[PDB]
Amino acid sequence: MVYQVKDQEDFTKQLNEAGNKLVVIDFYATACGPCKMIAPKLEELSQSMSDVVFLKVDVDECEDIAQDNQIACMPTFLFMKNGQKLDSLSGANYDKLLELVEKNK
Amino acid sequence: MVYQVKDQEDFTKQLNEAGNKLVVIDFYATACGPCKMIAPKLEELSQSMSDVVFLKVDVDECEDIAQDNQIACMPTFLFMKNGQKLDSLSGANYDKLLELVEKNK
Repeated sequence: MVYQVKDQEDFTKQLNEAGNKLVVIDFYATACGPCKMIAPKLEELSQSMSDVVFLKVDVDECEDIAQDNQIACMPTFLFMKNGQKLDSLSGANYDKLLELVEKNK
Repeated sequence: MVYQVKDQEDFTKQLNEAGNKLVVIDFYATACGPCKMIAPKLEELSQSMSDVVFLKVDVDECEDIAQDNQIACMPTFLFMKNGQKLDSLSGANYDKLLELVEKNK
């Protein structure tokens, strides 16, 4: 499942739960075409990679976090581990998403 | 101004009319917050940099053009000159857009 981050303190909450695991955060928007296109594949990825934590952030609801992360288009995938930023992917490029999960898990 | 490309035939025509000028193409969508956010700044850029050709392509109307260019989120800026792809920018990052215009002008 892709758990939706409700706020900044729920955000930090989840990066701790994640412990040592790679964390993938989908920064998305409600009516966003590419976001809807990749969403089912991301759900599928979260169910097949149970040692990776998948989160999502509504940039309309969490402008705080989105601007903190200089999100410039949606979806943007942020890759994090132990609180550090490992990489980012701007856009719904499924194969690049797969490569980055493989590279960083 | 930022001229809206109507179809593939119009896209080729505008690229030809540009001669050897740099062409910057904004692939945008209607339901796209970041596209709206940068739209006025792109318009003002097209006025200041009158020796660069600025075009825009609505990816919902020109799906095959968007697919040909592997557009993965919006806005994406494609930089072209003499029929050659020079650069791509995924997202509404105004300072990056300025840097890439200067680099490729």
